[PDB]
Amino acid sequence: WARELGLIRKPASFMTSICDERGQELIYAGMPITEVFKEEMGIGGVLGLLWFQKRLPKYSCQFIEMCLMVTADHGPAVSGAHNTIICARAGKDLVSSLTSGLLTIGDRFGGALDAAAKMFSKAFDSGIIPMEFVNKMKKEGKLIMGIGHRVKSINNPDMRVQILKDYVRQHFPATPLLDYALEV
Amino acid sequence: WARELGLIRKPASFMTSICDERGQELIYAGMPITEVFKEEMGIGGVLGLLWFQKRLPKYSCQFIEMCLMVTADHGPAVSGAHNTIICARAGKDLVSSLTSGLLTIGDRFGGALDAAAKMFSKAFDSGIIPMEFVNKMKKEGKLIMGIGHRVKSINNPDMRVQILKDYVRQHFPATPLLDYALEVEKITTSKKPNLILNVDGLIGVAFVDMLRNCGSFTREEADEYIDIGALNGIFVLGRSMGFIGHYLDQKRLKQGLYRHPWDDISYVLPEHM
Amino acid sequence: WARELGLIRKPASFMTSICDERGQELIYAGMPITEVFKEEMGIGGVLGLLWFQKRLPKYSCQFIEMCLMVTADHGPAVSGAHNTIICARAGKDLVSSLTSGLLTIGDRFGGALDAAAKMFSKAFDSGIIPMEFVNKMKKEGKLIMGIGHRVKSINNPDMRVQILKDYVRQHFPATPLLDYALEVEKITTSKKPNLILNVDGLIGVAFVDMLRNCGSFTREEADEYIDIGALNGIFVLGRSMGFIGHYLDQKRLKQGLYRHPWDDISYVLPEHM
Amino acid sequence: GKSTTLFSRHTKAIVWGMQTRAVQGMLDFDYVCSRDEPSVAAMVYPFTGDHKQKFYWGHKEILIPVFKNMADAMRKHPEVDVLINFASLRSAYDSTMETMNYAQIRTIAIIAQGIPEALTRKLIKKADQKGVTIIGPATVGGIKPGCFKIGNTGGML
Ligand SMILES: CC(C)(COP(=O)(O)OP(=O)(O)OC[C@H]1O[C@@H](n2cnc3c(N)ncnc32)[C@H](O)[C@@H]1OP(=O)(O)O)[C@@H](O)C(=O)NCCC(=O)NCCS
Ligand SMILES: CC(C)(COP(=O)(O)OP(=O)(O)OC[C@H]1O[C@@H](n2cnc3c(N)ncnc32)[C@H](O)[C@@H]1OP(=O)(O)O)[C@@H](O)C(=O)NCCC(=O)NCCS
Ligand SMILES: CC(C)(COP(=O)(O)OP(=O)(O)OC[C@H]1O[C@@H](n2cnc3c(N)ncnc32)[C@H](O)[C@@H]1OP(=O)(O)O)[C@@H](O)C(=O)NCCC(=O)NCCS
Repeated sequence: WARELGLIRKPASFMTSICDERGQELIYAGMPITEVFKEEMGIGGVLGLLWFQKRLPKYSCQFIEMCLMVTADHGPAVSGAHNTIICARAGKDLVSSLTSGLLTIGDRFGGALDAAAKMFSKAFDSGIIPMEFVNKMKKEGKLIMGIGHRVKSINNPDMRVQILKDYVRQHFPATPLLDYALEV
Repeated sequence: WARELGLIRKPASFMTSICDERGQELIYAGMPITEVFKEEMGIGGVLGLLWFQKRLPKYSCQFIEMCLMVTADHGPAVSGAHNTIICARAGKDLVSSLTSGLLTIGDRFGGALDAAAKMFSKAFDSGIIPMEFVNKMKKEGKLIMGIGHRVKSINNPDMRVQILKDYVRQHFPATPLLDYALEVEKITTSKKPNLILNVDGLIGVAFVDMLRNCGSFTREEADEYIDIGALNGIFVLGRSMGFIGHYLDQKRLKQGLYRHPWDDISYVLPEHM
Repeated sequence: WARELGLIRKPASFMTSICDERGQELIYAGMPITEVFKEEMGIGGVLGLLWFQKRLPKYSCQFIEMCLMVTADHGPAVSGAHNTIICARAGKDLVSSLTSGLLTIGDRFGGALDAAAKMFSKAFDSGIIPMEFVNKMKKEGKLIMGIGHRVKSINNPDMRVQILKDYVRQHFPATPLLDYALEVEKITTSKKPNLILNVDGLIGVAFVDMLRNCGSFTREEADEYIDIGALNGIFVLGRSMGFIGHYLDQKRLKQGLYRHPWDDISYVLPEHM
Repeated sequence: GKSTTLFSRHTKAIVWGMQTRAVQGMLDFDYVCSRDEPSVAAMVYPFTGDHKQKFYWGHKEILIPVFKNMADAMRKHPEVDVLINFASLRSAYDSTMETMNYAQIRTIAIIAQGIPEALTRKLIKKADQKGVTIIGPATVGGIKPGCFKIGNTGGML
């Protein structure tokens, strides 16, 4: 009653920018939930609103959804899916079993998306040719992240790579880091 | 400035009773931290202050520490220690690797301490003889929790059970639930020699015996702590020691990332559905 | 049947060194569980077996238990105890509620034990005087970890620090890193009276002093355990006691589901982006 | 200054690279040849940290240390006199000239095929100066039955 009519001030200890729910409508980064569904953005559309607070173009939204389908599962033998199955077989709930395997994600399992993005952008920003980048990383005793498959090599390509690379070439306006990584 | 001189009132959204730190001294349930160390209570002494807010007697405190040493680790083959080792070998930190294995603790792994304590107390409170309790649980199609070992049967007893049972008989003033569970054990060893009180079932019936027969707790208070899961916390705090030791072991051995073999997995995927 | 009589060999994908359970007795790093209880080591004794695989001396074992009692809880206002109470008030189990607050432990909450141990050992190993260490860290724009209390400054000392510092001086054979950190503390109290050794920085410099000056460890072994995070596990095992006590407190008080007030949140959402 | 007896039953080798099947073929050869010790004492892989790789001494599991740097392997294993260089054609020249800076190595086995002839002559010239036998390049190595075999020579068991 004292805060409503303005005699006291109390500092807000939290700051948020992705969602406003204290209104007539749920709002995703300045956009109401009816306009979210009216303009036909999908899960990749609301991912741009919640994670970046931006109106992304329809190819950028659809590329995000395609990234979620190719990373959706890679069998039970991986380290995170192993831990989920052990926690599921121990009679735990969905939240605990997800969590026990989701916490394996980190540097050795599931970190190669973020590691390769930092690796190739650092070489491309500090502008060196792809031949010098391969020779730079060899003398530092480090393998290039995002390079190297166990079985699918060449003339037998990875099909998840070929689906996403075909989408990026057709729809993206400019791909300088992709063209750098393809020369590497 | 308005709250200090009392013009406004604002409701406190949280309530705590185990620790006061906004003073000259850290306080564990009404007891200052210097008096905690002066009166020579240990880790089991401060466990009684933090979890029950009670001055427990020195045998009750020392029994709690002995429960944490016998539940400390049981090898890497158990489900929780498996998950800690996988998360440690995946290059994760101590907190994440502990957590990934600590979250396996639940009903099938590590729940037999709390399950046997609820099982034997329900039979003892709704007073039936141990012969009727064995026959009651047989016709319901349920095995008695805390009964039955894989290898150590009789004249080859479980040594963790024999350490803790010797302590409880000498030091506790009265153990009615332990004596009930030992008569249930006498009946179940007439069926198979293996069906003895586990270390899970011994801790379960003696922790209940520690609560309602030490004088610190009333009966509705001791029944509440078993109901809200104090014996879940005894296993979890004990087994967190061995899981951290399992984490620190895999960092020293420098074990690489684990992938499960494909021949140990049976793929029974549908045809095209 | 083919593995038992030796026609095939299959590589073991796991390696463990802390616990053997496939025998007549449970074994904690080469020591049977009956000899663990016969020789009267406590929780700090089995912590040395599970985490370091060593027979520690009785002062080193008792110092480990004292570190777990002073890190046991520090009220509900800290970030980890906050998250445990929210998860307890949301109707979750003991394991999930512990975990939600235990995963807050990291760099800004609960990392000052491991950070100060790495900080003071690096200065002491690369031998510089404590006056040069204070001047080195000032020009790098970094505060000394394990230095500085909010309220207890000087002639009003921290009582958790005074309990543990008195134990370390009486019982440890040699404390070179503690004496280095106390001379750093003498310099920083000439700037502000508040800049004393914390309980985070005391435990950090004395756990390192316990490792390389008890005779169980070599220098590369003691430096490895600090590097892989043994002092992260000391805070986590200690603070897991108070977090379970914070869980059991909110179940007894029967606190309902928490929603944060909207007036404590500042909504700075974009206009239409 | 070349020796006559290159290999014996006490011959120790350091294998340059992750060839775990090739190294296990050597330890399968040694146990069947009734050796006291395995031929491979250490492995050198520059793209990973120092650790230990699990192998077989027959039915018994042993650990062979892996080193990031060659100098750590030569210092901790002074009894090694053979290097088996499993580096590629574009990396075998720099690995072989680096291992001639250690006087303990008397025999070098170069497995890679495709090394340029100008770079191979510099390997021959410096081995002539240091008195070091080189078996290769473009070889499987060699086998001395009862004593020692080089890498993948002779196939599986
Ligand atoms: C028949 C046979 C195979 C199965 O018996 P068994 O292995 O001894 O016992 P079971 O596995 O059935 O279990 C024994 C009892 O322990 C009980 N039990 C098992 N686990 C329990 C637990 N955790 N808590 C409580 N009770 C438990 C079972 O309910 C069962 O109870 P019941 O006998 O009242 O039904 C066994 O008796 C046997 O080997 N017999 C000899 C075969 C023979 O006679 N052949 C001779 C001619 S060659
Ligand atoms: C000027 C003033 C406001 C700020 O000084 P202060 O609060 O004492 O000290 P600071 O917060 O700057 O910090 C003091 C030192 O502690 C150091 N410090 C703080 N935390 C530290 C930590 N965790 N580890 C190591 N060092 C730490 C700071 O680096 C600083 O070092 P420096 O002095 O070598 O730069 C204070 O001196 C003051 O109140 N002065 C009196 C005002 C006055 O004179 N008015 C008279 C006329 S009315
Ligand atoms: C010698 C031999 C065993 C090893 O070569 P290999 O398996 O082709 O290649 P390597 O495993 O050394 O790696 C090849 C290159 O890929 C690089 N590489 C591997 N993974 C990488 C990654 N993720 N990112 C970037 N580079 C990578 C390595 O650094 C290496 O680089 P370099 O050649 O510039 O050093 C192989 O050449 C061979 O089989 N040769 C034939 C044997 C022979 O000639 N015998 C004939 C007589 S019997």
